Amino acid sequence: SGIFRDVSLLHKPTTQISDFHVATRFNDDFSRAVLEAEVQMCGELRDYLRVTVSLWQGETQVASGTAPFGGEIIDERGGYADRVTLRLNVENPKLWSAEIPNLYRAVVELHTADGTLIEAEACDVGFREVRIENGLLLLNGKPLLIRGVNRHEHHPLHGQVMDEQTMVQDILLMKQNNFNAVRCSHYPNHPLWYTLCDRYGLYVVDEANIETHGMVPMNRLTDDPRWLPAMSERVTRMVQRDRNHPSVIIWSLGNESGHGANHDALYRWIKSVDPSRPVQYEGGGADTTATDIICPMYARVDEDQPFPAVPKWSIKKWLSLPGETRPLILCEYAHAMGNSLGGFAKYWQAFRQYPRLQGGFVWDWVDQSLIKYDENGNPWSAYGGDFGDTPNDRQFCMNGLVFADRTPH
Amino acid sequence: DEANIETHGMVPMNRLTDDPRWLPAMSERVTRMVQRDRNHPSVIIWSLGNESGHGANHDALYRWIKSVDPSRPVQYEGGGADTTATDIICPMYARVDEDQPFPAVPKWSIKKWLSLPGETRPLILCEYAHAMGNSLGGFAKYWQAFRQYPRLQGGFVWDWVDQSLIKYDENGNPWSAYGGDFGDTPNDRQFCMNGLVFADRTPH
Ligand SMILES: CC(C)S[C@@H]1O[C@H](CO)[C@H](O)[C@H](O)[C@H]1O
Ligand SMILES: [Mg+2]
Ligand SMILES: [Mg+2]
Ligand code: NA
Ligand code: NA
Ligand code: NA
Ligand code: NA
Repeated sequence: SGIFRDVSLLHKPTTQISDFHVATRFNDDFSRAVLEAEVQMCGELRDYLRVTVSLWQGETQVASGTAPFGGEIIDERGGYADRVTLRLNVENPKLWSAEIPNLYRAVVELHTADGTLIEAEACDVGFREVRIENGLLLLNGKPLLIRGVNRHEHHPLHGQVMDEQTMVQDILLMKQNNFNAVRCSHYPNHPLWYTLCDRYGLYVVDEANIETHGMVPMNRLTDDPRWLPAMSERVTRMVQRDRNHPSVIIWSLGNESGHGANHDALYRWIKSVDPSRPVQYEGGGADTTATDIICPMYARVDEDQPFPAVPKWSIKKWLSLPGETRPLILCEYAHAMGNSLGGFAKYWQAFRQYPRLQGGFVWDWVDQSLIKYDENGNPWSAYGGDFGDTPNDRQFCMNGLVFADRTPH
Repeated sequence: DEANIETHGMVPMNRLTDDPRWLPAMSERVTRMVQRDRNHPSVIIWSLGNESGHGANHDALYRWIKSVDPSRPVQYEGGGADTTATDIICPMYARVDEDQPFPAVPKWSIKKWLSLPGETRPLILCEYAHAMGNSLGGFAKYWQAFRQYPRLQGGFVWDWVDQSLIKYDENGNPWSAYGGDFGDTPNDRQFCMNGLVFADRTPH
């Protein structure tokens, strides 16, 4: 517990940009795109205000649009006089992918017609389309093969405080070891992570901070309307913060919280508000009405584990169950606890052979060991129970592909 | 129940079946079969024939039957085993786990076939486990898959009985003959004996 992420002060004008959404849509072959940016203001509207959204490629401005406030009519009472949407045509855009993380810069200016800037906001933009078609998760029209890993925010000295150096070290090691994607197990990450993933190129699953594993049954709270409010904020506020990052390609409703009606409602809320990314959720059997992707944890390649209610079918079999058509990407597989990863090649061989088996995210990146000191000042790696915590789950906290200090296993 | 239409030796295989001029002749082979056998409960599926590629004639005929007799699915393996003229994915000799990616007409592993993008039909091999001579190795691998996968609904082994013919020696003793033993040529030798049982019905 504690104040574990940054604290800042931000001084905005009273008439200000209060939110902005960037979307990119394409033609059939990706040779043309439209960048659409909805901008919202707070403060007093005045006829002289304008918003200009400019797109840059390096030091070169490639597109721009300017307009006064006042959105399209939306219903019988009119439109949002406090919003405006700018539409920029972009020819032959440089596409973003984990392989070639091409980025442009969008600058959003709140200014006056006669040229005075009130304030500006901005973001890096990656032109990419993510869609599921014919049962395949496609990026810029090509099917992905997710070489992913689950990554918790963990430091052996600092606990859950993340720093730039460490984040960078992790991405470099992931890329160095042929990973192309990461799942934010199991909560929104420090803001800087998204920026680094956008720039260095990794596909990200952004996941809401909701996990109720210890309830009995697991969906006790998630099926209760009384908890929909609290849950809703965990999902909505995550979307509101992270929706403009290109690295984020899939939203996740949380983890190990069974399957409750609250999941369904929240799944639908995201689909409505941001049609640009698939929504996944593993709870309740990995193939519920709240997920666009079959996303089991620890389902085996050839072997079925037919548990009641929530079976873990062999992944090859799952794909073809009567009426199923979704892509399958394991949210967690290959439990890297101690001397492990046995059978990893089995997964890969399957992923390569079956189009709809589009990979998975190993569990997990780094061991959650903590440093303790022996009377003599020499440090050693500690696990559950080592701080007098009890009950505890002993070494279950170390499941990484690398030791806490980033040395590889 | 299958129409007496097979044009395997044509080049390409659908040369005649894609030719409207052969539509009439093909049409009688399918329609007269349905008119004759449609009241038998044992018939559960109609087949448009065998190894005649995939031609427009097949499409027309597949529709004809669907129209006249909705009570039974229609299958046809030609042209890739999963064309628009078949309600059932019905490959011949597709393997359990191993793909055989022939151009145009691949034979995918049956487990993989079920789940190709957009695929949703059941899969029943029209022919599998070629029992020629000392054979049937790997039979159990099919069965294990059939039982594990709902949509893998089995198959028809190739085939029941050896097509050997009896000939008599100089001494008048009989003996089992195959391709080429009648002076026939060219011929395909022993390929005519692929059965689980001998021509006299003794089991292999
Ligand atoms: C030998 C292959 C090119 S054709 C193969 O020959 C078999 C021989 O018994 C059967 O006739 C099969 O139906 C046919 O596909
Ligand atoms: Mg314990
Ligand atoms: Mg010969
Ligand atoms: Na695949
Ligand atoms: Na763990
Ligand atoms: Na089956
Ligand atoms: Na034969």
